[PDB]
Amino acid sequence: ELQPVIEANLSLNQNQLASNGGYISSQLGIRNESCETVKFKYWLSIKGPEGIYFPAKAVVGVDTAQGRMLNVTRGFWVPEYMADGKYTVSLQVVAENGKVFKANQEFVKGVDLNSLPELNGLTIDIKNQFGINSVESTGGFVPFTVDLNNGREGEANVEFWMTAVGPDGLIIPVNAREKWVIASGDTYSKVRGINFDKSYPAGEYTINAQVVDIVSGERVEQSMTVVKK
Amino acid sequence: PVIEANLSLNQNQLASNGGYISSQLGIRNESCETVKFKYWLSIKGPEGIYFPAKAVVGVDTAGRMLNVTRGFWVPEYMADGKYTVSLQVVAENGKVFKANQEFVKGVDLNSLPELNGLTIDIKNQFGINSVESTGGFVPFTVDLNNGREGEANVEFWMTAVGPDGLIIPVNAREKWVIASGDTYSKVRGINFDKSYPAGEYTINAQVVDIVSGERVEQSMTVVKK
Repeated sequence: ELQPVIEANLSLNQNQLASNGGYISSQLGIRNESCETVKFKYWLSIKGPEGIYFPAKAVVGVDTAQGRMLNVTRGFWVPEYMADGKYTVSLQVVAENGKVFKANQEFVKGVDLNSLPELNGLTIDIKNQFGINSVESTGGFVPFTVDLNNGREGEANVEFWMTAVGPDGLIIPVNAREKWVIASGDTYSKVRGINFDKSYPAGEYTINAQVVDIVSGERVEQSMTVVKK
Repeated sequence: PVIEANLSLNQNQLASNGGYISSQLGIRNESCETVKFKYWLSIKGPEGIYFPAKAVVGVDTAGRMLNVTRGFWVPEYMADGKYTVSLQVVAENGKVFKANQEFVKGVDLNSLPELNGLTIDIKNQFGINSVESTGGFVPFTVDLNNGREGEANVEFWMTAVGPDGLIIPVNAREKWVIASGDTYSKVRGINFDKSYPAGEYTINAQVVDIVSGERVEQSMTVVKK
């Protein structure tokens, strides 16, 4: 009916685990509503803190069919030893013609679902300022806000930096490593952008910010996706 | 070509308390035409670490050669393990050039990754660094040698982290019991279907000691043309 070849969707039965982990049941929906049938491969994977990536469901090839609808329930355990923090579950589909379709859902382990990432009282609030998820192939610019609020009774000493982790193994500097001293009660604020020059390769860029407490050595990250068309 | 990139480090091995590394950057334009590009210096480390060492700079050979010295501190609090320093260049026409050097922190330079006596030896079996755009298959060897006195209990898995945010399962999570003195060995490959997008895939193996909770990683690159 002149529609997209594939529509993927994903829901999780639950999305906040305690520190000792637990089980999450995923519902996977893949529909082929377009006029013609389609072949694709799909799978389910998870991205986590500290460079964690793990599979939840193996690659399966589908000829749909002989339109058609696909509904799968797939559960997975998240063991206690996996790092506490934010996780993304991603149902991923690649069509025969190379088109990629993804449906993502987030869950958290050991932290509150809506709480800011933090280093023991120092909260780290880093955002895509205007919610700009992609830029034209001819180039675009995306600003990020950075607000660190020190809720400790003592001053905080952190090191901060940002990169854009992209196609072709590119790791583009976004913010050089800086050291900040943040008095108790104060908030360190800045805005920092990245120009995606037209020459940069098309694909997905992970804008990655990292903050380290220089005293404790504790490190926390905030990742944000921008696609260059 | 149009661009040649070269990178060297004055030091390869850091103790856990960190240290300072000086790098020599070389970018050469042998091409018959002058060339316009941007370059920078970045580091990939363990546990999701990425950090910059030299900001984006626009350059127009107006060809000729560029030589730069660039040092950087690696403080004590950065995770021990294996780091990759990468001089990267993107020319005006979108062509990408990279020169890489490895360094280590708190571990021997030529040491297998390990979990306290249990060594993890994971390799691209036949040294196949790329596959055609019409598709190819790459097998990997997996050898876990338990040097400990007691048995080891681990969970193991692999994915391929690729373009377009793809995270393709390569080996499902499985749990192994490895007696003292024994080696667990397998071979596991990944098919890069024709339909998968062109670009860089990181084949990523992770192994967790179920008892200690300690996790270690081995990454290997395959490029789909």
